[PDB]
Amino acid sequence: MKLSKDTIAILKNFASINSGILLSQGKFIMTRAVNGTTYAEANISDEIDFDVALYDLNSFLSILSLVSDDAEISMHTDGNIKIADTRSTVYWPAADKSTIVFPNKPIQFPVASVITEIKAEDLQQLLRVSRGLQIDTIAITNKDGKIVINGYNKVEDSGLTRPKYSLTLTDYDGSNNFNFVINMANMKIQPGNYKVMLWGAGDKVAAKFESSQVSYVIAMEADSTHDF
Amino acid sequence: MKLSKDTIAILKNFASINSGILLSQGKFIMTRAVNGTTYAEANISDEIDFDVALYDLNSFLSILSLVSDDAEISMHTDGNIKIADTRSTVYWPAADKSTIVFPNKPIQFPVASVITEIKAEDLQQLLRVSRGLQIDTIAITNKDGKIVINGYNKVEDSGLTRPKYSLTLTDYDGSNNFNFVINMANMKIQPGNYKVMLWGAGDKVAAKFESSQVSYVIAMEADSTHDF
Amino acid sequence: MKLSKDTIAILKNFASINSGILLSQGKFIMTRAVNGTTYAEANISDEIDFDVALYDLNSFLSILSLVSDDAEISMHTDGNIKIADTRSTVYWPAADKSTIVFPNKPIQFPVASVITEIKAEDLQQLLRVSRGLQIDTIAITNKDGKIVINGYNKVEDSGLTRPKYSLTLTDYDGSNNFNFVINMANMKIQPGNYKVMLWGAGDKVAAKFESSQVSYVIAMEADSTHDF
Amino acid sequence: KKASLFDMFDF
Repeated sequence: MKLSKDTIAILKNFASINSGILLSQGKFIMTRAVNGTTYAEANISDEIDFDVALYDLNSFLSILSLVSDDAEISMHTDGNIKIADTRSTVYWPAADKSTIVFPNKPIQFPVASVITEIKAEDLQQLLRVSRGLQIDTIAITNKDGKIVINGYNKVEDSGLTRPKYSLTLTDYDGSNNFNFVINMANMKIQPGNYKVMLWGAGDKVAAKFESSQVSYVIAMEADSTHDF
Repeated sequence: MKLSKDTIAILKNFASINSGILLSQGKFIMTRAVNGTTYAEANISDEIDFDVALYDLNSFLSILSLVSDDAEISMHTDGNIKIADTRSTVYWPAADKSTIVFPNKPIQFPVASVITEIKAEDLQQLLRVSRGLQIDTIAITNKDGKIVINGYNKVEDSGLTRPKYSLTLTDYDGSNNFNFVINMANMKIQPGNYKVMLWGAGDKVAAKFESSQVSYVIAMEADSTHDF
Repeated sequence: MKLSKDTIAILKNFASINSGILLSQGKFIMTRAVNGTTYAEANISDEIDFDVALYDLNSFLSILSLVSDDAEISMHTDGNIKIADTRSTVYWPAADKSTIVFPNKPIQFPVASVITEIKAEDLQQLLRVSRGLQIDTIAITNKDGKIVINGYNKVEDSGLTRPKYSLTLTDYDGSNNFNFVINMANMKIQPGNYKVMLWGAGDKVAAKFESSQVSYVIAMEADSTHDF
Repeated sequence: KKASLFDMFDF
């Protein structure tokens, strides 16, 4: 097989949610954090022609920039990975599935309770500015016919009543009410415009960010409140 | 209120002279070093429309780079600062004057003893080299009808006698003899071309660096010597 | 004396093999690592007009970047180094030979047992990779009429039996057999195309890398084997 | 075992 920059890019994001990953034959990839708060799945143009599990995904991708762009990746005679180059050969360890955490099946996000969106430029600012204002958690709530995000520093505002940052998303008229809390540490979303789908069902609250390239499913904190 | 790239730049500089600062309604900003070592002032093109004190002037300035370039800065209803645009809003703490040190009035440099100048290019090398030569104490002096600056490492050279660096300045067609010693630690001057005015009267010695943008007033060390 | 970018480059390399160095009148420079594994020498365009020893070669070269390109370097009245710039002067300490390590005479490499070559691009890939795959040792050898380089991690694979990288060089028209082991830590070669000369005589094994600019002589590990 | 040029050369 081969892996274009695009593919490599997403896997590099994936590498930040989970240091390892299991590649399965197909043109679909997925990964999930070790604590299970974040899941990501994407359809790549490149076709995977063999099943292999990688322990250090980020270090592996790096090794690729040191070789040909068309370089051929395959399963070697000894069971490891062989990266065939013009005048050279690079080998990489195929990991034993037990040393990594991966999904057995992809996630089926239930139908959206509420649907909103965030543009590549607002997400960027929200991430840059959060690190600045000591923000570690956020709340997506309805307010004045709109869906807004409030940044909070749970450290000193564990009740989340003193927002340090506020971003207005989309208009809203629905008859429901809600304050969905998301742990900022789980927001490992690569840049871009995402369709946000929030879902509540009793004590079960989950968020899904979708773009034309990737999709992330994220579990929301218990502080969450909704009348769905 | 809105602060331009140039004004923010000056304030970032003042931030190094003092972490905090008191902003006063006008187009004039000034700061003092907590320990009266260095004093700076400048006139900006942006108009400050409300008096406010900042405890961490530097962090505030970073926060501004994450927002829209026009975003308005205002006094919020709780006594704190509010930075907003059509989409998001950033809040920042307004400081209580007793938590920061600031000048109550600006310094006046009525008389001088000697007047020279240093070009932007030369100043930059003086600092870069001072950084690489561990020079902590420069000394400005007349020499063969010329004003020169000798950089010294006071620690390894108690009496400032073995210069590590040396820069030539304007011609000195004068009588008097002088060796004004400045602590490099107080030269937190931003790049640019400065007009240098050195003043001596008894044990009182002070220097004033002025550019078209800013103006600093520094206290010179007791090691200085002059016959003015 | 003057030092051009080219000369400053080769010296900066030499700085990584030995922090210090001893410049001797002429247009020839050389050095050797303190651990006595690597030897470097090169012919330069600039003529060295005075003998001096540097304790910190790398820091000196960085200070050169802070002054004019035609800056004159010379011995100062106090014995130290004087770097004459346009309007300024920089001084640098002249080291005491006893505080650095240096070669008394250059190395006379013997006629090579085997001769091959490695192109700039392959050399670069070899180095880049090695750091990624943690290749601490490489072994140059003859396989099916060709010279190839096999990279291992001696810590885990003491027998250099399991290769992580493999680069094919030139054809081998000889009829001997050899496995020359070089510790990657000693491969502090600057980029370029090099003529490779491997030599074997009993326990004595050494490699010589030679480009149109510089030449390196490296002692090879005891693991080596050859029938020369 | 220490790879060392001083085991082959005079410098």
